[PDB]
Amino acid sequence: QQVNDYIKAKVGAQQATCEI
Amino acid sequence: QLFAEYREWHRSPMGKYAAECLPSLVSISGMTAMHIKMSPMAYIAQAKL
Amino acid sequence: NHMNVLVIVDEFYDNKYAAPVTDIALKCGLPTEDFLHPSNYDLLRLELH
Amino acid sequence: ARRLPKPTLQGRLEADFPDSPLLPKFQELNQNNLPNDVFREAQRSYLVFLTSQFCYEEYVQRTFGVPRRQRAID
Amino acid sequence: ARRLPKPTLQGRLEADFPDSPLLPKFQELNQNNLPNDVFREAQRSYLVFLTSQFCYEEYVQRTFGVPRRQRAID
Repeated sequence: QQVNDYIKAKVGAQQATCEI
Repeated sequence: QLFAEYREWHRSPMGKYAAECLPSLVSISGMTAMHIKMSPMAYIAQAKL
Repeated sequence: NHMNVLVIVDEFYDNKYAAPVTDIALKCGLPTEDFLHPSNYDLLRLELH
Repeated sequence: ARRLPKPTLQGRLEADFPDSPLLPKFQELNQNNLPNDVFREAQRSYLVFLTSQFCYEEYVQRTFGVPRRQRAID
Repeated sequence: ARRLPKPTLQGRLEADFPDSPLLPKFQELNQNNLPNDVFREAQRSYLVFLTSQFCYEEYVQRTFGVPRRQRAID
């Protein structure tokens, strides 16, 4: 859970949404 | 009984890069650079640099 | 309390578990390409002058 | 509330060379409600103090003038 | 299952050097119907173990002896 939380914290948890 | 190439840290492409590159400063830099994992923390630490 | 620097060096790292880092070093570590990113909002919102 | 550990410093120096003239200025210290080990370290400190004082004297007396005007005739 | 081949190792050193020490310690090897070379190779291994032990003790007495102050009076 801690690494999952750190990942969700250091990224983001019309605008033209783009996939990758 | 001694070496499973699939279940191993250093697989065959890194052995090819070792056997094919010229010994230089830049090759040492590359072989350090290819020891980075495919972890999401590695993606984060690569995005920051 | 006393002018003995040696024990002062000893009585800080006495199997020191928690190693908290200051905000200033964590600021100057990362470069400018991610400092303005909204992930770094807590470092940004106390950089006001 | 402590210091560095004591160094190795093997042997007793005054036992092997008791003939040096620093011994009569060494032999006055004594243990008084004091064990042998702390008195031994105090003896080591007094010995290195007396040897430093003695080499300071032997430096000062030889560097008043390293030549002299009196040595011209001989 | 097996091991390396044994090296050349020609000569019977305790016979060719009887004036050497530690030959008292070497002789007490039981031969409970042991054949004529496996006893010889056990003897070889015991000989190198004994000279290794002897040179280890001569090294440890050569490093215990730093030039002392007690021999400095000579």
